[PDB]
Amino acid sequence: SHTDIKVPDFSDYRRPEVLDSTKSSKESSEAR
Amino acid sequence: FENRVAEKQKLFQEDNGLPVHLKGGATDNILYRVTMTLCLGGTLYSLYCLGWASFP
Amino acid sequence: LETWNIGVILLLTVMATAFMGYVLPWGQMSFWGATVITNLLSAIPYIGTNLVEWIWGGFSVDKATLTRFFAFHFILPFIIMAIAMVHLLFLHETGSNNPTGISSDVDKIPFHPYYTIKDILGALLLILALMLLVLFAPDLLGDPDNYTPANPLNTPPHIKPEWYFLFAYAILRSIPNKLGGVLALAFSILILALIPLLHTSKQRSMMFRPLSQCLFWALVADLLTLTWIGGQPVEHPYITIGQLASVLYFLLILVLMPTAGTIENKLLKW
Amino acid sequence: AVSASSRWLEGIRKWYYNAAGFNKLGLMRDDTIHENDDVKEAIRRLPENLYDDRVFRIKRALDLSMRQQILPKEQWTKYEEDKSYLEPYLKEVIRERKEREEWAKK
Amino acid sequence: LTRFLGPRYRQLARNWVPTASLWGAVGAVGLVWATDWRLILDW
Amino acid sequence: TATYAQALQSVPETQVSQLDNGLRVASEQSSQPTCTVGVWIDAGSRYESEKNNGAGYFVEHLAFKGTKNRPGNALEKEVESMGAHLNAYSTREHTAYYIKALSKDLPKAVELLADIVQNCSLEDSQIEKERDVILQELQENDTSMRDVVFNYLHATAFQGTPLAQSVEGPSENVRKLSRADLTEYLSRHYKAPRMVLAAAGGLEHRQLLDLAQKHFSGLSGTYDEDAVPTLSPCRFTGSQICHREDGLPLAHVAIAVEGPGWAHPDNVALQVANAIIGHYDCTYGGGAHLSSPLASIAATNKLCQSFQTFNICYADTGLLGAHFVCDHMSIDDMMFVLQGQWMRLCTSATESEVLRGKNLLRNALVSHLDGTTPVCEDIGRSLLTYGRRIPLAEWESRIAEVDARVVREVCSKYFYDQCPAVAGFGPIEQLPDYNRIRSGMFWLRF
Amino acid sequence: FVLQGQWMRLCTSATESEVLRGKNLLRNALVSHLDGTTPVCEDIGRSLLTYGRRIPLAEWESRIAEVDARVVREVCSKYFYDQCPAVAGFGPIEQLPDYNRIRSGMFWLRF
Amino acid sequence: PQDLEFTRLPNGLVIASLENYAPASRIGLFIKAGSRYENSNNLGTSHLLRLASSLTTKGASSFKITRGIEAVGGKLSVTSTRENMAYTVECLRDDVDILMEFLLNVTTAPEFRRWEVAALQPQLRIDKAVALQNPQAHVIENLHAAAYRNALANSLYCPDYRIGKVTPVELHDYVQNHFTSARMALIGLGVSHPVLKQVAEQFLNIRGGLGLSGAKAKYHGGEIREQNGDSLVHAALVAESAAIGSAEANAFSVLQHVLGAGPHVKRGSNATSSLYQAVAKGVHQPFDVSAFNASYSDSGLFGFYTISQAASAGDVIKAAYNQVKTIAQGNLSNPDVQAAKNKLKAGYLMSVESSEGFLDEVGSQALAAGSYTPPSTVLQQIDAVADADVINAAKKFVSGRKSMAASGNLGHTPFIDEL
Amino acid sequence: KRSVLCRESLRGQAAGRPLVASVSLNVPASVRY
Amino acid sequence: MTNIRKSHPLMKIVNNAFIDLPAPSNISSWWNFGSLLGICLILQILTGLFLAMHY
Amino acid sequence: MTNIRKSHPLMKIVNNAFIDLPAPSNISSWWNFGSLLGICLILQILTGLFLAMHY
Ligand code: HEM
Ligand code: HEM
Repeated sequence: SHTDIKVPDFSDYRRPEVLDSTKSSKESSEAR
Repeated sequence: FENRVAEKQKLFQEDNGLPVHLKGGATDNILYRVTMTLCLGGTLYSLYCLGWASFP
Repeated sequence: LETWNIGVILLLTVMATAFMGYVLPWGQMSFWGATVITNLLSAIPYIGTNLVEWIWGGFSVDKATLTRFFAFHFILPFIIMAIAMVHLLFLHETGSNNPTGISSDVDKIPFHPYYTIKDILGALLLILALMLLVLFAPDLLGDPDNYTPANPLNTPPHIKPEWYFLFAYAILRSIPNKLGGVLALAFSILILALIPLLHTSKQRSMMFRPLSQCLFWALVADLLTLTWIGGQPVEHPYITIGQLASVLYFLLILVLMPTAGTIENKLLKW
Repeated sequence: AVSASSRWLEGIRKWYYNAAGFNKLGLMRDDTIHENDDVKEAIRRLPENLYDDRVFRIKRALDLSMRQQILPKEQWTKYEEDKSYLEPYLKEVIRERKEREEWAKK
Repeated sequence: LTRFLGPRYRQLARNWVPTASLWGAVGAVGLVWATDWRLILDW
Repeated sequence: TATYAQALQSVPETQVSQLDNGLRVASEQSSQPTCTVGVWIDAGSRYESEKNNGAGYFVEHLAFKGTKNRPGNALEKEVESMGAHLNAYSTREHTAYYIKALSKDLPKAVELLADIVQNCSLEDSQIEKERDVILQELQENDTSMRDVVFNYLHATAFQGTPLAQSVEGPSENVRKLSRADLTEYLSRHYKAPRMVLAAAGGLEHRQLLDLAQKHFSGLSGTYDEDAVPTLSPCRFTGSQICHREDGLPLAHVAIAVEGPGWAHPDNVALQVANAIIGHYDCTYGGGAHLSSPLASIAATNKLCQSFQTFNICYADTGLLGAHFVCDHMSIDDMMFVLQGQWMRLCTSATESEVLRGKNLLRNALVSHLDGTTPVCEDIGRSLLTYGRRIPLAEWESRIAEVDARVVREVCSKYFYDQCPAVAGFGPIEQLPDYNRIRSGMFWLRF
Repeated sequence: FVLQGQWMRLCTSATESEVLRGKNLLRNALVSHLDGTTPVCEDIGRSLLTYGRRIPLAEWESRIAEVDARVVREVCSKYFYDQCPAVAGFGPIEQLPDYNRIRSGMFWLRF
Repeated sequence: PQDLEFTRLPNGLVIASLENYAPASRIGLFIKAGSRYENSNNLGTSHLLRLASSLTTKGASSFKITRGIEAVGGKLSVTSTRENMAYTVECLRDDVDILMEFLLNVTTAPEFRRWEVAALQPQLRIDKAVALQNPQAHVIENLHAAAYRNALANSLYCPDYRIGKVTPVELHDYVQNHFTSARMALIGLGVSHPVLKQVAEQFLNIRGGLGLSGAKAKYHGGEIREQNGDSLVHAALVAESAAIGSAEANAFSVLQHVLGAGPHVKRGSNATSSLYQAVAKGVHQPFDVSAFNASYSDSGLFGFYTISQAASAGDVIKAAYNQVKTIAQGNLSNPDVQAAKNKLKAGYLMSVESSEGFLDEVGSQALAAGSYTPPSTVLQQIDAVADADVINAAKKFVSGRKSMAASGNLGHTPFIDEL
Repeated sequence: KRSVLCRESLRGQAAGRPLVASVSLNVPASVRY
Repeated sequence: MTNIRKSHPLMKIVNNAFIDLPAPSNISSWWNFGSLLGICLILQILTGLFLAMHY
Repeated sequence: MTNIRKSHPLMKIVNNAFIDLPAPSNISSWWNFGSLLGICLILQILTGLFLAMHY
């Protein structure tokens, strides 16, 4: 149930700074 | 009367890494900034007056 | 407190209303009364002067001012009704205090059964007074006899506000300085909102405290005394009196009563 | 140094109570207090006897007020009988709150 | 009155001045547009 | 006589030591009866790929059910008859297996542990027996709002990252999971340097270092490559996940703002901050008089059932916030007080308030360390987390630098104008709209 | 509110249906009580000091039979309409209606 | 470095101390009032007492108390036992003094004010509700009231009907009779004994004999059964154990462990647990069983605990019995007793490997014995148990008045005559 | 409430000195054996 | 509730501050000035609107 | 509650019909006419009072 549920891909919806899968959003997040 | 120098000694000896002119609280801080503000402003105002008086 | 602060606003709003309506008819008393009150605002040092001129819509009180008062007189009362209801709202959250000064929760009554007749009866007497006045002595209470169309060079040497505003005019007179008089005029009325903070006794009810019952009455009679001054030539006799009445009023409110409170509390051992 | 003045004050205090409505009413002096947040808590702290008493007293009192009738001369509250029963309770409530402020302050 | 005053409170006051200080500046700006001082305009 | 400070400096220092392969040895001595020896491996959930999302967690069910040396129930029998306890815990960053045991039992203790880590006899039967069990645990974890919600938090503040996966892992990855896959997992991540062999109590470091035997050393490039995949940043996302079930009696809400890695000066100052807000339950004896407002309000107004602030610390990520359970009709009021407590904290902290939290910290951080098991986990985990230091006496110092202005400026980085991570398992009908919780993190009014 | 309401409705708005059902209820009430020896004995004893020496049992049905919705309406309005109540409570009576409210409930302007 | 240091005073209150190395010190005054000290008319009073620790007292107002400990980051925990009532107090080395003065007010100067005690009341329900969430508590409670008649049969939580009825003179009385000198034992984990004593001497001298509550013990076999709607069923089967700190007892403990099934391995199944094996074989897939062992001053309770599903209740329940009968028939090999023993020994040591643990252990001993028995000695005693001894004890459960408590769907739960 | 379906739950009570010891504290609260 | 006119309409409930409200027993004649206060506000208004119908 | 500005003043609570109230999600642009309707009444009003300041 809860374990099965997982977030829908937000890459298209998501901002460019947070778009990357393997890197930090902290040093990219503030500008957004 | 009172006699609570002992409380203040402790307050001021407290190792908070603060300079004596601030070691005493928040008021120390406002007093400081007020003083500093008035001085700088005044100094600015004085320079204006001199620039003004330099001319005929 | 919250109910008190609305009241106060109420009081002052009506006060504005009454001041502009009386000017609508544009008669000698009205004409001048507006000038001298409005101008009394020009006491303020930096702005005043500019500001008196904005309120008037020009340099004097010609048409421009006259239509303004008509519009604000009209719209104040509607705004005030909203206030009244807001006032009622707050009061409904703690109910009506009593002569004893203690909670009555242990004694509570139907408002419908009892207080609807009381209120209707109250009306009955209220109307009575309003028709008694209006039918038998229409002008009696309306001091001003100036049914004279306003002539801007002409002046009734005896210029004064109505009975409601009579106290305000008197307060201004006791101070030599203009500005000092405007502050003290505002403080007359505006001093109301202090009284909460002034309260010193443990009995919110004056009912059990003689001494305040005496100074309460005196203030009322000082208030009557002041109203009298209002229709008085501004000469020595009245000046000297008003001045001590204006100090008495602020003493009664600011200093006497509050102390009396304490005293009574201490005599009761409270 | 109060022997004569205070003595007059003691006599005066009885007069003050007599002057005060509560003694005339027959209700206790303690009961008369402006019901605010501290009184309120004190109030709540009262025993059934003390506390139900204050309810009847005020009941009997607001009844009289409603009818504009005074109680008989024989049944009135005498100054010499100053039950300051709220006082004890009321003090602490304040005491607690004054502290609270001290702890909050520092 | 007395209860409000405290040794502890100072940080809030300091913080308030900036927000308060920032707020104060806005009024001058707000007043100035309405006021239209020639000197203010000159500034 | 003796005074806090003194005691502090007098505490037995931790000895960190290394084997040839990187096996880390630590230990704190007391010459006491019981001992808790432990192997704190640091290959967690966050290294798992979508498939092996629950890999590690699966290994943990097999850890104690056989070694090629010690078959079917030979591990348990051994532990038991000694009177030793054996526990396995797994995190999103750290797997760990430890033994509690008489100090004289190190000999066969440390052997066992070592054995466990390396040889795990895992037959098809045990794999298919564990599956069923896991699938049944999963079902039972769905019965816990707090666990359901905290997972959610992670998933939404980590949306689009390896870190957002349940440690329990995906339902069907348990079904599917290839038997070959647990091997590669272990093989690639159990290779020290990762691992640390820690211990506390009555032992002599010398012997623990001497006593420890490494079955194998993961020099491996894959072992490095496997590590290499690990340690990448996980994108921070402020989203909410709202799973409403009016069927349930209460409401669980976990609200978070992303935070610092494991090591950071800001990271102790935070703690001191949460000391202040605190944590609260239906059964706290202080209720109305408790010195943290959320608690007092809560206590006073029957606002909530239980609430705790947390600081979840990961290498590249951190979850910060609190968590409150509260009736359907009180979700918003507790949100309001909480967030309110945050903002008040980064603008109006007072030295008094930060000094009380400070001291709370010390205690929380000394008292935890009471007992052998405790110390061992601090030493083990401390080494993969913070590296090979044992900041224990430093703490008081660092904790000491705390100032009301320090606390204020550090709190403002993380909470103020930042975008929250909120998840709930309704009655969430009254849960604040994301924008409302957002504007809660800046101060116009309220 | 509901009760007094019921009263009023009764003396202005009774419908034959409604009265006919109550009618029948009465019969039963009045027959079933008389089941058993004790019950019959009390009716007979008490009946004699009450109603004098009659035993109106079979009459009843007749009397009960004369019942009409108009009969019931006129008979109820003698005793409940415009008449002053006798009200006692044993509080929480804090919400119990003011005597004048109860009173005005016995006549129909509105409510 | 320095070992503890007991000291019985003229009053009869014990006190110990261990200046440890580490930063955290913890006092804890253990008063001898358990639940067993209330009567039919006084039940539920300790409970409320336990929850009323932060109320105003003679020298410190509920506000100062709470805010004060918060000030410094301290914790105040009261531990209540059917026999005892530990009042714990943690804090930082430097702050013991501020804290101690708190512990002393709370315990010797309580002022239960009608208004304060009254607002608590409702807390009792909230507390009872949260602890009755674990079947273990209601069953385990049901057990004690079935198995006893009078004293230990009293439960730790206040009876539903009593809640609001807990009156302030009740609290005052309970403190007065039970919170006294002879029944007390101070215990410090980071304090000076010299300074501890002084304080003890100054603040803990109050008179009060035992049993003004009605002390006495007695065992009575009985069964309390609570029907539910829950799939799972829990039941306890228990016979008069041996008493506290006596040989028989000790034997029981060792026996307990030969069957005792408290997993020592996460996700791991016991190979060692006989009960589990035997039960297991005759039982279904999902089931949980554990041995139970309780020991008090004047009586004990030994036997097991089961968690089966509706239809399996009996099968498991008997299964477990049968196996414990085996040991009573004599069937028990040396190899298993020694394992047991070592299991026990390891446990007791880990029990005391923590401050909190140690502090409890010590106080505990001070209320029973009157002094601190060191670990080693402890360890020796447990070892002295004979392989036979164990059997013999076991013989006693099978041949000792039964007393059971269960919860859930009881279609398939054996009664007394069933087994 | 926590589901007790599998072989995992063994809970049974029996300690050395303490037996069924209930503790109530402001900081914390619980039930042991 | 059913057919309790007052709380049926929500609006009409708001009017039960007049009818059902807790009002103290004892109460000098002084308090009638609240009500009259409103009375006057309503009279001025009706009057005003007619005068301002020919002013 | 303590210091929850909104419910503190009773008056201020009444205003939380704007801020906290349940609002449907889906909702055409058409609804914005209610609010707009009220902006229009306020506009008209201020304007009117200034016009009727010189009419
Ligand atoms: C537009 C003028 C006003 C109207 C129509 C009005 C009306 C009312 C009415 C009908 C009542 C209830 C009965 C009573 O206590 O007399 C009342 C009570 C009250 N009014 Fe006014 N009022 C007005 C002005 C004011 C002013 C100017 C203030 C104070 C600044 C005020 C403060 C109060 C207070 C404090 C009470 C409650 C007293 C109590 O019963 O304890 N009122 N008002
Ligand atoms: C309590 C609020 C109000 C008060 C105190 C008040 C008072 C007055 C007074 C004192 C006058 C001067 C009349 C004279 O002596 O000749 C007046 C005139 C006037 N008022 Fe009112 N008024 C109020 C509300 C209103 C309202 C609501 C309206 C319109 C709806 C209105 C319309 C007028 C008009 C048209 C006149 C001018 C003609 C005349 O003298 O009668 N007033 N008002």
